[PDB]
Amino acid sequence: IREHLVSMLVHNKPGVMRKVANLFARRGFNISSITVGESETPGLSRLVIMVKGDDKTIEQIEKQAYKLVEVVKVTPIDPLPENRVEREMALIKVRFDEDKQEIFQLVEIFRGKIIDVSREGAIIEITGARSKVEAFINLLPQKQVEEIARTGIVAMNRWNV
Amino acid sequence: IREHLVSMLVHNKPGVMRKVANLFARRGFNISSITVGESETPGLSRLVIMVKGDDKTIEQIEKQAYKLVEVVKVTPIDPLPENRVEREMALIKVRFDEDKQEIFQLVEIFRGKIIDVSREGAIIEITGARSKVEAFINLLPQKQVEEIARTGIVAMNRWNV
Ligand SMILES: [Mg+2]
Ligand SMILES: [Mg+2]
Repeated sequence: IREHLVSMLVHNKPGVMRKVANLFARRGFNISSITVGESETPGLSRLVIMVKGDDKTIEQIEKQAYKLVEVVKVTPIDPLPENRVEREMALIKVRFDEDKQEIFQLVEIFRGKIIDVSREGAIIEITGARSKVEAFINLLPQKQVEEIARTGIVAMNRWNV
Repeated sequence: IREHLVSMLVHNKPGVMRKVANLFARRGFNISSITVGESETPGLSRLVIMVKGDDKTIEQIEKQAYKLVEVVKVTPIDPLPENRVEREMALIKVRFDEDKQEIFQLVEIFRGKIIDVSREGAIIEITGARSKVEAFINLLPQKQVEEIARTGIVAMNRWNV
């Protein structure tokens, strides 16, 4: 009923992602997005998970994650969009068809970056809220999009104001 | 012995990530990084995996992935760094300590973005090659880094030149 966001600090060693995927699958969790990479603490990874569910969802995930010994801190992200930041990044390969200029214009308007060009097309890098990224993707001529590689959402609570 | 990069298109439904994590764990694959999100084809996700291994590594992963019926295309990424693009994104929460100006300068030099500020600190968004992202993170006063949330690597082959 609402998408929820949770950040999670896990001891990083061989076999660990296998474990958290298992726990989430064999608990009936509807995961929409997952991000994973090094954290602020060397030796610990941070995962951001978005899960589609009800208001008991965050408690549930908390309770169940903590049963992996490797799960060392679970941090819910504020449900108020005003209280957090959310970002996604996409790499987009587009072929030109007499429209170099419309495409480059679009990249400029969205503050994207061209990171590869040939006579045939470009690769564009785009970062922003998920709805900026998607709005951008949808504005491209769909027959000309060759490839799209996307991260999930990274999110964090804002500084308290 | 070398890090290898592979892109992979998978049918996206409940239980799917569980499966590919299982196959990779119970095959002895040393996964350094994983990215996942929607692809250019609606209904299919694209995953980018980096795996530390020998020259048989890409074949192996190919052979073994294809045994999940949901794995629908495996694309190795060019091993020549000249032939591909690689990008990572990080969200970084930093506390100020009489050094607003050094920090903002640093963000400008790395073409990062300030996406949250208070009197206490900022959240910085940074995108680039993994060594630009890490060089940036290492340049911050380590006692002042509160939080770091990172995607893995997204990668793609360049247009043929
Ligand atoms: Mg514990
Ligand atoms: Mg098949």
